Amino acid sequence: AMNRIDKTLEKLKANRKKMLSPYITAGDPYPELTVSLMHQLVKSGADVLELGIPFSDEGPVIQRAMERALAHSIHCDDVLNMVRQFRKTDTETPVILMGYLNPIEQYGYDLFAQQAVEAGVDGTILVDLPPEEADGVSRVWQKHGLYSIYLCSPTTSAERMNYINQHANGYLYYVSLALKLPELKAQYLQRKAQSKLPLMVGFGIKTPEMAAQVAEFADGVIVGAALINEIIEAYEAKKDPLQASGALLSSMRQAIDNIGSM
Repeated sequence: AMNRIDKTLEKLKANRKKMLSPYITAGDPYPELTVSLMHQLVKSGADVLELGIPFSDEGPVIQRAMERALAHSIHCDDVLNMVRQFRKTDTETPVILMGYLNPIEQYGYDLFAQQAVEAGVDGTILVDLPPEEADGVSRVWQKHGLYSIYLCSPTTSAERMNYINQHANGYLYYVSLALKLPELKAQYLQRKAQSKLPLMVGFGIKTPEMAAQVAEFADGVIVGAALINEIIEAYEAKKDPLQASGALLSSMRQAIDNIGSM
């Protein structure tokens, strides 16, 4: 009874590699491109995919991405269908759905949980679900074997970390909301020492160089918006966003893997 996330994290650990996880919004810039983007990212070195559920509610880059997607009336079922299409040729790469609690609740907690797993979703990141309100979701998610990726920060309380260290599976999403790299490193390592699960840095990764500098000490890096910009700028410039996003992620994949060399 193993989740794709745990299997992937094990192979990474055995290969002495760090996780590289890209985020894109489902349906951005148009629906017919999402699955193609998912494959391209995996091809360019993505270990885990984060797929955003569009919702109107957070940085301006992600906000505009969700607005673009919502113009195509992209909803939960559409996101799940894209995962199914993806799973027709990719059954290995873990897929994480990222989004807000409201669309899932309107869909129905239990109905969404089983549909997500059936579609091939391995876990969720609920950005507006604090641990104090996650009891109900945690129980339903556990029934269908859906992982809950919890967030934590430099200020995450001791009681929260206790709750997180028990109910969280897979990995933790590290956030920290004029921050420089040395200060980040110190704060990250402090939090990592208090976490059972591996701690993935999920902000501020814009370039291959930065990705490599963070991966020096971090368990993994999450690309939060850099790929969104790369895709939409290539699209606006009448260029190919598949090549653009791939080239950016490949550059990060290579920079991360080149750690330890001379």
